[PDB]
Formats: sequence, structure tokens, C-alpha cells
Amino acid sequence: FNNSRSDTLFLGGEKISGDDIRNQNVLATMAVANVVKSSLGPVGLDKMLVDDIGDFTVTNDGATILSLLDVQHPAGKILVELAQQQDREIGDGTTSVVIIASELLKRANELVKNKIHPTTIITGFRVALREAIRFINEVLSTSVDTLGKETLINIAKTSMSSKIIGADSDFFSNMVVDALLAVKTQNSKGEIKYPVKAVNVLKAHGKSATESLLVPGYALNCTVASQAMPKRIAGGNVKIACLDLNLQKARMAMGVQINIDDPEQLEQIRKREAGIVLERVKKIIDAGAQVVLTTKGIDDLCLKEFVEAKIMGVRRCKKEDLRRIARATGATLVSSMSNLEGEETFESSYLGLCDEVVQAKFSDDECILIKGTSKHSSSSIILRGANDYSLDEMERSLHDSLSVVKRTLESGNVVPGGGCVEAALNIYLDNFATTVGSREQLAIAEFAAALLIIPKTLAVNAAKDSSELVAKLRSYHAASQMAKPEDVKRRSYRNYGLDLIRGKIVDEIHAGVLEPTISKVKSLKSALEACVAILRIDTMITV
Amino acid sequence: ERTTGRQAQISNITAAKAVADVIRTCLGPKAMLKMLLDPMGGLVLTNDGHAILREIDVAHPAAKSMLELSRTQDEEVGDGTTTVIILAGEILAQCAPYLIEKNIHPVIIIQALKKALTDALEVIKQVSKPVDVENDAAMKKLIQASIGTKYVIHWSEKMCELALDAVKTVRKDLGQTVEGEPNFEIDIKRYVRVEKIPGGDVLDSRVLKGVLLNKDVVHPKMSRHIENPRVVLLDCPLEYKKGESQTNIEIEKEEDWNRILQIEEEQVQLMCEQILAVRPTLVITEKGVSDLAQHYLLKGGCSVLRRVKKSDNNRIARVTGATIVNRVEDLKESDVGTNCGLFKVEMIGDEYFSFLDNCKEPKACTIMLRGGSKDILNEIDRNLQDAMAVARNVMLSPSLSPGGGATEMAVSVKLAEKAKQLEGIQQWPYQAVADAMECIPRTLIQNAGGDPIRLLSQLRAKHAQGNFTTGIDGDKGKIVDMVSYGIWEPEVIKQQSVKTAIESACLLLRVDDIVSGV
Repeated sequence: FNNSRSDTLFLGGEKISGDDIRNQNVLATMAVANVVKSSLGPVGLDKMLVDDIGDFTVTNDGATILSLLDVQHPAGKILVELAQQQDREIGDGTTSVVIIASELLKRANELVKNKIHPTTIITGFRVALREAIRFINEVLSTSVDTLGKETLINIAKTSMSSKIIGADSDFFSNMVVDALLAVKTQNSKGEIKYPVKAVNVLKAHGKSATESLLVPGYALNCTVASQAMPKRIAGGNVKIACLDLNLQKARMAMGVQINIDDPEQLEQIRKREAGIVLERVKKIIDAGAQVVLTTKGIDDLCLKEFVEAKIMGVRRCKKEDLRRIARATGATLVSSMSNLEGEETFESSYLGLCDEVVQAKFSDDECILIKGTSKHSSSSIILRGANDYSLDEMERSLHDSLSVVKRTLESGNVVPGGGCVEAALNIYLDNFATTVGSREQLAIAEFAAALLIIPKTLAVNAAKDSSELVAKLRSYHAASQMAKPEDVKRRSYRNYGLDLIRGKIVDEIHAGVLEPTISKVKSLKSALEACVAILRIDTMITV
Repeated sequence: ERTTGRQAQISNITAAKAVADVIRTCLGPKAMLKMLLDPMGGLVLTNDGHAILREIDVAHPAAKSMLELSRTQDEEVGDGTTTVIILAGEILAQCAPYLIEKNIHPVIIIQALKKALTDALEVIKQVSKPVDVENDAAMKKLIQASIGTKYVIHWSEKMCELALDAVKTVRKDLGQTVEGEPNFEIDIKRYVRVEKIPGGDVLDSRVLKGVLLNKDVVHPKMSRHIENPRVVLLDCPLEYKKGESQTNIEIEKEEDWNRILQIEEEQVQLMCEQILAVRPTLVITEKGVSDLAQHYLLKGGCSVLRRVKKSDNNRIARVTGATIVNRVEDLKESDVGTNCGLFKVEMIGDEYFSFLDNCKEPKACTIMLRGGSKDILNEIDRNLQDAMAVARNVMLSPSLSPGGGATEMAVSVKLAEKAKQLEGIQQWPYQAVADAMECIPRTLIQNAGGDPIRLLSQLRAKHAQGNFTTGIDGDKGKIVDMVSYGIWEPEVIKQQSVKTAIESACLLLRVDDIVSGV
């Protein structure tokens, strides 16, 4: 079975060449693929990795499974190192690359046995790749289904399917998607990107989950501690002060107690202490601040001056939120006031600019809402739910559901998953093969067949009959190519993939199974390049 | 090298079944003994389920996962060590023919097990009965369940007192729409912390509301009780103040040495003046206190406690409310500790302590154990922990489940009723849990010495037609009512037992390959 007893090539070692090393290479690459194969897809099963000491871990991460696999043949190490490189360019797909690469090598070995030279297999595979990539560009789509319809809600519903909030996903998934669509922005130099850390989250147990609110702006958890001011200020526009340093009456010192026998002296002290802090208030008023957001609070005498000036002083603001409000309004978060000997805001230097500020009551919560800043690209969601337990879990599900949708939206160039690209390529490359008429079509046809290992593996991991699902999958894609040259159809049949939960063929674009373009182009090339490196080995010397 | 496909499934279940067998004799008050044969010339007869699993090496990683199940159970609740291991093993055994004979994909197996868990959890609640956890006498009867058949049975009145008062104090009994709902969260390990002080006897132990500090004081004779307590927490020591920059002092005349000494005294005083300015009554500093500082503060009408770590100052801050301040000069007048009943500095067992007992319950307490020797102190502590674990399990939920295998049999019968209504391939692995649950009433009969089939069949029939309080008499082996023969256990244990047993089985069932590598 093993390749030994060379009895040729008088060197200090053995010689393995020809069909011997070629079959050995096939066995090695299959041995590696047989380990990672079952991790493909969200429905797949994990595997156990046990070390030489006595410890183990269980994971479905293809990168970890491959890296921690004991591989005694360099033919398999090439594919493990390939996956390690994949992580450094894409960050995912390691499982699908090894699976494809193994199938291509196995198929190639059959071509060799049928008297197709390895050089013509390598050539044909590369020719197929060039057309395969060009095909991906045709099924390529951008961010769609946001105007007049939403499919992004199926992305959020999927991410919430394991969360307590999932029961109300028919109502909340709109908030996840709408919160993100409303804040589509540009970070720098026209990148065009959805915000990473946008959409603040609050909670209150005042009503049922369907009463959760989406606010187009910052909901700052704070109050004004007085009814003197109206709940709506700055009809035309607002200057906003985002301050940390308090506006409390001056003290002689925190460790000193004022002991006065003559009331006249105490009144003089209290008035001077007010006079000191009023320097901060007066400069805030003179700088035109209509809303004063102070973290450590505003004194009663200081608020009085603001109220009389028709300025809304806000007490007990959250500094962490002011960091984002300040930037959104163009303001500077003031950790301390000073100029040289006195203190000031330098004539609206620390202040920002925004449209409207309102004081909203949320039924057991209370915020000052900052809406319409110079540039915010953010929002706030206030979560409601069955009980406090659900509120904390709902926040976690919101953070996750936002991340999943943003990752899909992060790429402006996406392709359907679920085997759509692989099965669609299967049809296209099978047709391409017929236009050669010489030798390459043999490798091209086998290349197309190899691509089907992915929709096959996904079905197996779903506990479904992979033969019917793949046959039906290909049938839809074949139809989408039949009408392609004419554009005459009742249905495009295009982008239909494997539903790995219900076991049927679905429209993946609406279902929400999307992968970025770069994943499919890189995966096809990565698998091929490793295959070529192994197919080029017709001799091994073992010293 | 590796075990793939059905090799992993058979190997994982095979090992887990072997682990379950080890401890099948450990169930019930009539548990039988096992002989543990060491690599050395010794042998251990200890029948504790934890020790048996700990002291017996296992080979297969699946068996090691089973060991982790028991370790997790021990951390979550005070019991169930053998229940989760026996049950999880039987669940795997019941799923075995479905993976092999029926060729049911592991994905199908796992889905049904999750559904069976949900239903099992409901039934455990339905068959349970409430107890008024606010009736101390009723609680004492429950706590004694874990104290009897032990040498310390004659302590059980005091053990119940210590356990019940401490857990009630720390129980986060709160609900509101703003600060959230702790849902009666109890963590006795962090909040009920117990301290052992030499001297006295078990009857002299007390639960304190506050912090018990083991550090000594600057003088043994200081005020013990304060009318208006004010507490200072400082890091920085009270010693000669030095600058941060370069200083060069050149003395020629000896007379100027006294001037330096006077300055050194002043700098220490100035630190104490800032402390005294805010009219404190107890000052705690992490670092030391100079001899001058000791007199400077005491003469001001306050007590001084030294060498108290930040970790203790955090506890002091919770029960006093005092803010920890690093630099002495920055101490604020807002640092208070009022409504504190005592600052007692009593020396107990020839060791100095400091007590901050107050009238507050800031989600924490300390148990102070007394005893005439370290052995007595350890014996009280080690046995008290059992009482406290039960007090936690009961006070965390007023529902008690029937024992003697009754609860597990009720789950078996009720799951069977639902199984007939479950459509699809999942019907098969769903039954697996329904049958597996009966490993408990079955094992109890075997360890009692009865007929595992004839008595189990009668037990099932009683639940099928009658009530769910029918169980096995541990001593007689007869089928008896669990209200007449009270063997009731907190629901908390039963819910976690079935939960972690099924989840553990799922972790092994879903692994179809074990491969080697580093």
C-alpha cells in the first residue's frame, strides 16, 4: 500500500514518482478534507481536537480544525497553509476552499488515468477559472431591496432566530434594518460605509416589546430637574454645550468646613462662591448656548440664570453619550474650562450646531433628544419587553442583529450564497467546455463538476438528501441560462439556492443568504493555486 | 489517530455509558460501596459520587466531558452530582439505537432533545408544590434534610440559624422597571463570605450585617460605639511628605537639625488635619500610620484602623458608603458611614478584629463562626456549607419537587403523553428522554434491593392513572407517597439536573469525529 522499495536512483533515500506519488497526493488531500468537510454551513456539526497531552477542544471553526490537524504529508499541509493565508485576506471560507481543492485534485487524478497530461489539466483549470470569475461579475449585485421593499429584514430575523427577541422579530426586524438604512454615511474620501458603532440603546420596562421606539438622533439619559423650561426648545436652531466640568458653586476646599458665627460673613461667602461659578454660566450664556449638557450637574443658582436667559440647562448627563453627541454637533467635550486666569467657552468654540432639541418622556425613562446635527449618522433605540431579563437579552440581540446586517451591507458587491454561485458556475462552465473542441474541455468539465461538492456538502450537513437538492438546484440554474440569451421568461429562476432548514430550493436574494463577491473569487483561485502546486509534483525524494 | 462518523458516535456514547455505570450505586440513602484500586498498594472505599469520579482516571475525551458536567453541576447547585451523570449517560444510551439502527441524523437527534428538555422543564414545575420561604420553622425543616445522618446533627438548630439568616440577608429581593429585576439572585460564595475566629463554641456563632475585618488598630483602647459614625477610606500612608522633584538640604550648624525634625512633624500633622477637618469617627488606611499620626488622629476623637487592603476597603465602602480617596489631602466632607451600630475592636481568641456591624442590608453579609479549636471551626464551616447550599436553592424558588424518583417518573409519563402528539421523525429521539428519565426510580429500586421491573412498572402505573407524588421508599423498597414520606428537593436542583444532562448529551451526540493534533 505504502510507496517504498524504490530500488532505483542510488541516493540516500527513497524515490516515489508517477502514479504512486499522484495517488498518494490524492489520499493526503482527501484525508485533510475529510476532517474539515462537515463544518461547512450554519447547520453543520462540530468536531473534537485532542492534543498529545490529554486536553481537547470542540469547534466548528474550519481555520482551527485545519491548523490543529496532524498532517504527515506535505500535500495536505499545502491546503492547511492555504487556509491560513485565506484567513489573512478574507477571514472566512477556509472550509469551502479545502473542500473544493480536494475534489479538484481527485478529479484531476481521474483525468491523468485517462491519459490527459497534468500540464493540460493545470492549463484547463486556469482557463476555467478566468471564465468562472467573469461569470461571478454577471450575477454580482449591490445593495438592493431597500426602496419599496425590504429583504434585509430576513437578515435580522435570522440573527434573532436564537434570541428571546425572536418572538417579536416580525415587528423588531424593521427597527434593526431601518436604523441602519437611515444612517448610511461616508466616513472619509467617499468610502461610502454604514456606521460601525451607531444606534445607541436604552431600555425601560414600561410596555410590551412592540412598543419599542426608534429615535432619529441621540437620546441622552438626563433631565433638567425643573418644569420652568418647555419640552421643546430651539425651533430654528440650537447651540449645544457638551460639558464635563460641573457648574456647582465654588468651595474653599472639599476637606474644609465653613464655620461662621456672624451671618453677615456667611452670606458674603455664599455670594462670592456663586460669583466664581457664574463665570462659567455667563460665558456659556454669552457664547449663545441654548442647551447646556453638563455631566457633573448644574447648580440651582446656575440653572436659574439659564432659565431666565431662555436657555435649557440639563443636569446629570452621561459623559459616554456626550462624546458622540459632541462630535455629531461639531462640539468639543470639555473636561475642564480655562483660558489663562479665567474660564470661558471662547465665543462658541466648544459649542456645536444642531436643529432641534426636545425633552421626551419614555414611560419610566427620560432623555434630552438631539436631532438633526451637522452630521450624526446615528440613532437611538429604546427597548421594551416582558421583563428586565428580556430587556438585557434584547439589547444583546439588537447589537448582534445590527452587526450581522451591517456585515452584509458593508460590502457594496455581494453574490447569493446557498450554492447559487457554485451551481450557477457548474452550468456555465459545462457550456463553456463545449466551445473548445480539443483537450481543455476535459479539465473544464471536471472543474465544473468539482464545484458541486459545495451544494452537495451543505445538503449533507443539513441532514437532507443531497442528490435531490443538488439535482433541483442545478435545474433552476439551467433554466436561468436557457432564457439568458433571449431575456424571454416567466421567471428568471436565477439566484435560487439551498434552504438548509426546510430542505427546499428558495430565492436566496429575498431569503437573505448573501456572501461578498471577494469570497467567491478568492475561494475559487485559492483552491486552484494549491491544486496546481500539488498536481505539479510527479516525484518525491525522501532522505 | 482518528475516529470518524459512527466510530465517534459509538465511542462517545460507549465511554459515557461506562462513566454512568461507575456511579449507579451512588444514588439514594442506600448507596452501595465501590472499591477504588490505586496504582499503589492502597484502596479507597469512599462512596461519595464526586470523589469516585475524581479519583478514577478516564481515557476517552467523552468521559472527560462527563466529568466536566459533574464539576459544572457542583458549581451551580449543591446537589445533583450523580443525577446529571447517570441521566446524561442513559440519554446517550437511549439515543444510541436511533443513531445506528434507525440511521437518524444527529441533527434530528439534537432537535428533539431540545424540545424534550423544554417539555421536561414544564412538568417539573407542574408537579412541584410551594413552601412559604418566609416561615423560618418551615425553612428549618428543609435545611435539616442536608444536616441529618451526620455527626453535626446535634448542631442542626444553630446551622439552620446561621444559614437561613445569612442567605435571607444577601438575597437580592428587588423588582422595578428602572434598576432592573435581580429575580432573587443569591450568590452565597461572594456575599455570605464566612470568617472563622478561634474561641467559644458553635452556639456562639453570629451572622453580621456589615464587614468583619481581621486587621489590628493603632491603639487597643478606643471608642467602640459611635452616635453619628463618619468613615474615611484612604490609600496613602500618614508619614513625612516628600516632593517629586530634586531637593538639596545642606546643614552646617547642628541647631538646624531640630528645625528639620519640626518640619517632619508638621507634614505628618497636616495630613492628619485634613482627615480631622471633616470630623471623622473611624479612619481606615491601606498603608501604615506613623507613630505621630496615630496620636494626632486619636486625640481628635476618632479611631484609626491600619493595613486594610483595597479589597477590604471596597467591602467597607459598600456597608458604610464611604468613598475611597487616594491622597490624604483630597479627602471630602461627603465621606460618611452613618447608621453603623458599632466599631468594635474586641480581641477574640487572642487576635484583634474590627467589626462594622450596621442596620443596613446592602446585598451582603458575613458569617462569624466561633469554636474552641481550628478543627471545630473547620467542622462547622464544612458542614454549614451544605446547609447554605440548600437555603440558597430553596430561597431562590419556593417550589419543591417530590423525591424518591417521583419527579423523574412524572416527566417520563408526561413526555409519553406529548410524544404521541409529536409528528415526524423527531418522535423517536423525543422518546429517548422520556425513557432515560426512569434511570433514577429504576436505580433507586436496585439499590434498595427490589425488583427493577415489577416495582418500576407499578410505579409508572401509579403515575399514569394517579398522582405524581408516588415514589420509592429508600429504606423499605416499597412504593409510597412522597407527602406521607417527605423526601422533597428544591425545584432548582431538578431543573438544572435535567437541563445540564440533556445539554451535555447533546454536546457529545453532535460530534461525529475526533482527530489528533497540536
